[PDB]
Amino acid sequence: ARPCIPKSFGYSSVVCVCNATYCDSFDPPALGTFSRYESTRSGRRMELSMGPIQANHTGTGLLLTLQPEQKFQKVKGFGGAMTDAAALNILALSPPAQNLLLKSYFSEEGIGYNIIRVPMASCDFSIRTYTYADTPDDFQLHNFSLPEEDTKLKIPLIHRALQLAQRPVSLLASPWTSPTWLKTNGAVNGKGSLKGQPGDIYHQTWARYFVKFLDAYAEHKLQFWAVTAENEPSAGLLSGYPFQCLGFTPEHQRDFIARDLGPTLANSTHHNVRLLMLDDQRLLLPHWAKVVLTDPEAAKYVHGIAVHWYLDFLAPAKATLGETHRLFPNTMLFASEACVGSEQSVRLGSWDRGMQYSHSIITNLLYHVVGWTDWNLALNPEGGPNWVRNFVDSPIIVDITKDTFYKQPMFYHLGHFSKFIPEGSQRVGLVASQKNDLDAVALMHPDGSAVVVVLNRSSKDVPLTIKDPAVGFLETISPGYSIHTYLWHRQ
Amino acid sequence: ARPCIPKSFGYSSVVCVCNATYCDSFDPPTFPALGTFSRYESTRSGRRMELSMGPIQANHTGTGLLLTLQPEQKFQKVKGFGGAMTDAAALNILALSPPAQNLLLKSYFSEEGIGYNIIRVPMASCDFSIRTYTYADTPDDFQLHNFSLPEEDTKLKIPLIHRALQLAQRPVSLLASPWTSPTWLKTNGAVNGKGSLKGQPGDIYHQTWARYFVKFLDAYAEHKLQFWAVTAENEPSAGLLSGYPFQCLGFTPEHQRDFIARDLGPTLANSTHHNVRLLMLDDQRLLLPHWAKVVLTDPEAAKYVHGIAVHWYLDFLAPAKATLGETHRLFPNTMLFASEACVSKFWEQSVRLGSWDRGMQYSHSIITNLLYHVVGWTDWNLALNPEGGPNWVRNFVDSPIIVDITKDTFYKQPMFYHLGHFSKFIPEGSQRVGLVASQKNDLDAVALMHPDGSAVVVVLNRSSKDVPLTIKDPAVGFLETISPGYSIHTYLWHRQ
Ligand SMILES: *[C@@H]1O[C@H](CO)[C@@H](O[C@@H]2O[C@H](CO)[C@@H](O)[C@H](O)[C@H]2NC(C)=O)[C@H](O)[C@H]1NC(C)=O
Ligand SMILES: *[C@@H]1O[C@H](CO)[C@@H](O[C@@H]2O[C@H](CO)[C@@H](O)[C@H](O)[C@H]2NC(C)=O)[C@H](O)[C@H]1NC(C)=O
Ligand SMILES: *[C@@H]1O[C@H](CO)[C@@H](O)[C@H](O)[C@H]1NC(C)=O
Repeated sequence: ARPCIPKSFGYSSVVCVCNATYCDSFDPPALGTFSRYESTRSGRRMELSMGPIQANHTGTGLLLTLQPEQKFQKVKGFGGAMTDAAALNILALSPPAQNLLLKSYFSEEGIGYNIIRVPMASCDFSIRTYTYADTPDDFQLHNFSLPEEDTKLKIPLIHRALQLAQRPVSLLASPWTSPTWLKTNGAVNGKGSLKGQPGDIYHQTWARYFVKFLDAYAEHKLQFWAVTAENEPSAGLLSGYPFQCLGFTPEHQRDFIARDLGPTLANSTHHNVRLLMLDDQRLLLPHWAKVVLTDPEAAKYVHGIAVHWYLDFLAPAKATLGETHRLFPNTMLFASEACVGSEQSVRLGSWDRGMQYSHSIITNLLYHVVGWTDWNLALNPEGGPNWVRNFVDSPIIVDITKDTFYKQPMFYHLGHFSKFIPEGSQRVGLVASQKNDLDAVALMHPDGSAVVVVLNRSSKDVPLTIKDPAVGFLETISPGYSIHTYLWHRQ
Repeated sequence: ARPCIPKSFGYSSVVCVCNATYCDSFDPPTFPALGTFSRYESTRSGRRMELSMGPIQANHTGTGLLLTLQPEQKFQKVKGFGGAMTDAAALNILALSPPAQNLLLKSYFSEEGIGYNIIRVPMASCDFSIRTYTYADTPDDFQLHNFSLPEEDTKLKIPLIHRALQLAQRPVSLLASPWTSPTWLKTNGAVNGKGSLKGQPGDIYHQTWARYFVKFLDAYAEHKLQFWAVTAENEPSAGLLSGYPFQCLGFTPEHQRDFIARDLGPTLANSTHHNVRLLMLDDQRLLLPHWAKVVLTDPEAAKYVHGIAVHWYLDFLAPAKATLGETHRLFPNTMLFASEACVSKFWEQSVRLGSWDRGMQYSHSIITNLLYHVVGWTDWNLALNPEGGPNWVRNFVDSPIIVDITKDTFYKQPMFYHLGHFSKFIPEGSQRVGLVASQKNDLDAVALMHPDGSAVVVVLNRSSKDVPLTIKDPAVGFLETISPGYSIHTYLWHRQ
């Protein structure tokens, strides 16, 4: 319906400028033809074109063959995090600009997000340290309450996101810190774990804190798909950890889930809510999964393993995600947090940072991961606000003085997956005819249709063909530093 | 022997204070009779290589962890231990008064210090420089008629290297690594950023770069300095990254393979410096074993590669077994060497004076290296100022010695003593041997045998709890000891 209005900030590519009255959007083929969406460094943003599916092919050029019978994981979804910082920045825009921001992420005319991660009280992307139960030694949680950050910022924006979304949206909840009076160190940050031992008053109180949070969100007519056991439990084992954390060893996590959180959640009105373990760097795999899941008192309560990554780094996937799947094939892997920046926090129009997102989503999908969740939905041009100045990049940058927001390349690299891979999509095989500089992945929608995403991280154009046995050959080019999503009918 | 004079700066342990007239030192070590051992102890509480002796007895009183020497299980031979004579380290050492300079160099290189026998020497400028020179900055000089050493070499590095070799009883091995070529050999025409050599292996750019290594070896030879080895390029992967902030030169594994086969190997072999070894990679271990597969499976490259150099910085991204272990399995006659064994959590300063944690990180990494076939370690900067400098970009790292120019003093960090628990007591030619733990335990430990057959065992306790310990030598008996919380021990004994 409306195209990108580009702006340069002097980096490798352009942002798309939106305001109170204008934002780029889509308005949404027949058997024998394919659809192709293209985004390029040079400035194209999800441009739609169609080609013919050709019955024959000849050449010594690169070929990718769909293996429609080699089935892997089914996709849960894509989304990002409604942090205090994200909600603050969105609600500082004028109401119509807010509506266009939420539409970009959550409407069929935008990129189809069906995941929202919600912090349980404060994190580094907050303007203060609070928990829901700051009255010291309140073991019965009689002073448990949602502050304005939930009731005036996060909850209303979540309601507006679900209203714009036609797809059902899944809410994921993760705590950073407990109340300080439940912690060995009496602080929201630093090295510190729950007081006492699993099964005791501290552990049972913390488990009930999860049920109170779910009760309070339900009073506001929101229901959760899943909670994590703790955000980055490894962090609160580190002396001087600068922001909100709660330390667990894998053994403590195991014992906490087995003795306290599993049973407490199971006996509650919120028993359908799933529990995810780890919620931390994938380098902790497979050891953390072995400790927790080889104990059936804990394993009967764990639905999945949540993984984090910092996209400037490259670590092996098979050794971590691969081995974990092999040991625990019925325990879904789910990517719950990723980001880039700290090099400058915000790099408006950075094409490299877009390639980091799509490269990471393809790696993840090739090694059994069912979903992929961005960090902050929106930040300011500084990459905040953040009470410890731990500034990072975000796919959407809000410029409050201009009532303007910028959609970065990261937004479009995300969208090339989230818009075209609905919940239920199943990854299928795709074999390269020769070594190549392309990342690619193929999935089939519930209805039967095909989606393939191709990223070229080289500067060279790569001619290639995609073979699907049931229809023929898709003849195409991958321009250097391009990302394409291909769609086609099969029956 | 003069003891440590301790000073606290508010961190977990103390530094040892040295100045123009006083530095802590040892007597020459002295092996007791069969039936007796020597133990050197350093603790977070403040002990700094304190010597005691005790019995190895035929009766086993201990009921806890037993570590059994297995001298017939033989692994790698050690090349040695050292650090880097960067521009920053030379400037820091030389801003002390001469007598203080001599005590700093003795700390590292004398038999009364910690017996370093390797120095890494940058080929012109790096981040630990106060400017961005190469040895051939005049462009279009393909025969390098204008190659020359600046002040940094002729006035700072070379005299300090001469003085280190004069202090050491041990023969010292020199290792050289370039960061960038002259910018007129580069695709990007800059010292940093995304930039490889112009053109392709075999061509005049690649021949000129290979000739630069010989010109460098020739120039140091004129100053009566010879090299054990050079690396093919410092962190070749850096130069493939957009915006890489300091001196680099990009090679893919394939370009490194072809540069070695066509240019660097043949040029070194056809020179008077043909005895100098060549190490490949000089980069993060997460790049193994792939980098080794690409280079070493081409016989025209492999004939010229003596070893694989690895850097510690991003060790947290890939485990030792999958990288060092797999590389040894696939290429068991190509030695592994740690060429840049350095540190800093984003929320901490570059320099923490008296950090026990940073010391434990060094000894923990040396033990893991030794258990995965590594033969040698070069630390980074030999000395830095209290800001972690000078560095023309950014101070991300600490150093075992911190120089306070304004007080003519220097500070020996915990790192210095954690290194020394190895470097002092494991001479060149020492061989790692078996050491079997009787049960699961929290200690890190390694056993080696000296050339003369005497035993050395290092035990690190990164836990807060004291651990009762017996060590068994089948030829001698039982050593009853304790590994105190936050301690490191080196044990030495004759076996006959
Ligand atoms: C919001 O952005 C839109 C699109 O860039 C602006 O609409 C443009 O207005 C300019 C005036 O300089 C015209 O040149 C264009 O013809 C308009 N384009 C479209 C598609 O309408 C709008 O002016 C911006 N709003 C504010 C308040 O600055
Ligand atoms: C270097 O430090 C040493 C030891 O810290 C100094 O020696 C001490 O000096 C005081 C006088 O201020 C004497 O009372 C002590 O007996 C000395 N200690 C020892 C162990 O000798 C030394 O003077 C300093 N050198 C310089 C040149 O300042
Ligand atoms: C805790 O709850 C009591 C009443 O149940 C209330 O009067 C008091 O103000 C509360 N404390 C805080 C800090 O809100």
